[PDB]
Amino acid sequence: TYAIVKTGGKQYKVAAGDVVKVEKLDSEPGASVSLPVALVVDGANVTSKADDLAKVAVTAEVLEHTKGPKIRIHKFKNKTGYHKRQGHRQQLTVLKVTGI
Amino acid sequence: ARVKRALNAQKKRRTVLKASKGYRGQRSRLYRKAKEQQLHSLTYAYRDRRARKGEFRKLWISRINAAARANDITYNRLIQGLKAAGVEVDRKNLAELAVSDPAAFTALVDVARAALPEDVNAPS
Amino acid sequence: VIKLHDLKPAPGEKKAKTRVGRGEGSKGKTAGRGTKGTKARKNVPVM
Amino acid sequence: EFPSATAKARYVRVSATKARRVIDLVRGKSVEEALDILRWAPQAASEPVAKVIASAAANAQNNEGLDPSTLVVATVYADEGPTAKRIRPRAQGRAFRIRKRTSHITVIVESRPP
Amino acid sequence: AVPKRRMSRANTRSRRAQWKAEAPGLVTVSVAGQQRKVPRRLLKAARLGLVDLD
RNA sequence: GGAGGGGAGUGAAAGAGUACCUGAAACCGUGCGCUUACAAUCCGUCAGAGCCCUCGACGUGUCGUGGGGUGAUGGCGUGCCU
Repeated sequence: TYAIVKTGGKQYKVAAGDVVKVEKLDSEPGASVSLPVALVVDGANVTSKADDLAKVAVTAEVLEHTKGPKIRIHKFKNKTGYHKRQGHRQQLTVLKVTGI
Repeated sequence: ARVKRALNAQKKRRTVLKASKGYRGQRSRLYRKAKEQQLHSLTYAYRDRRARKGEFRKLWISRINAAARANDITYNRLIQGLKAAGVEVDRKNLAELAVSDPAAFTALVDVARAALPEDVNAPS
Repeated sequence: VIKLHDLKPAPGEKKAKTRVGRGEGSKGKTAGRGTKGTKARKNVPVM
Repeated sequence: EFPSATAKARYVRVSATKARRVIDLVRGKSVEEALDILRWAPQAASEPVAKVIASAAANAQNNEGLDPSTLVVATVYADEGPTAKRIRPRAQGRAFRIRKRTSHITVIVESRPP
Repeated sequence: AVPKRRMSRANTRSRRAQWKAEAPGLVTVSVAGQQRKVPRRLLKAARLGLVDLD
């Protein structure tokens, strides 16, 4: 069995035990969070009705807070002399799914 | 006090040359050509980061269309039926279901067919 | 006990000097003179 | 690893590329066949290379006490030495530059089982 | 005519690789007892002792 | 033949040998790993099969909140300065 969980404006296909990187959540490492579900596929029958989805939720534990890859931005335009250096490291949380 | 320009220039030269490893020809050896190629490469990376979402969405749409046509339904009618049925699964997980779990995609196709109106061309 | 290293100027009493012609970041390739012309080279008399 | 001995000829008054042309003929060959090849090679750069190879073989046989019958030319290459600048006067008063290049030749022979 | 552009490393090396020397073929010979290698072009000369062999 | 070098020594160090403190870049080699002879390439960037290396866990090879090198192939892409 597995389910599609919505978090941070995106959806991820997860089952029990999967580790998935997720947009930053205000939770301390080692805590537990409950997230909505966009679809449940248990064996063969597929749960897709809105109220059935509302009746279910996915519980996962926060592993650690991490950072994404370093992204270098150097905007540039020729015959202009315009440069603009900039960096960015997106913050992330690592979630281990406990059950559905 | 007289100041020599060695260290200050060597710093940025080292960074630029290290960032240009793997390039072909003068673009990996000489600082000026490597700097030009760095400008071009970072501009290309910035543009491709924006375009990658559209590229992946196009690929997912292609896979979903292929899988739906394998179930005797067009992509647009399937999307309209899914929207009517209220299922909110996006195209990424739809393509994942199509590739990995054909039975789930068939069930979703069935519910989309159920949700569609009787006459799609009616002015309703 | 105020020592020689505890002496600092008043807030905002020192200002950093602006050095022109030091790259496009602050004032580069023109030093605030625009394109060519009489003013781009020497000066224009007041009278 | 195999036992080995090396010899070096520095500031050999031949250009590096011309020495490499000869050297590329004796890579991986045994000492005796390389010596014969250089002896019958129709190039003037073969004499210094043959001298280096013979010196390396003698160093291996004498100082390390290795059997010359098992010697093999394992590593050999020619680098660039200091070059001196000359002037060749030309037509209409112009002067051109002439480079008198040298080279260093390095040879490493080693004992390999038959 | 003068070259309009500087030749890249790849083209220069690829054309430079064709300037090479071929290894002459050697056959053995028996002179004064000891065996040694001599090109087949000089076989008869070596047998008559007309070639200085170090 | 010399030049030069290999042992042996002096030296704390010869990666201090009167071409000698430190020894960068351009430029020229040697060895290894990947790739390249049906292919129209501002030479990169985004996806990316395969091969090699490496860090953990469990067995005997197979994954992972992994990291690296090279990259067949597809999309995009008209060098810098005045």
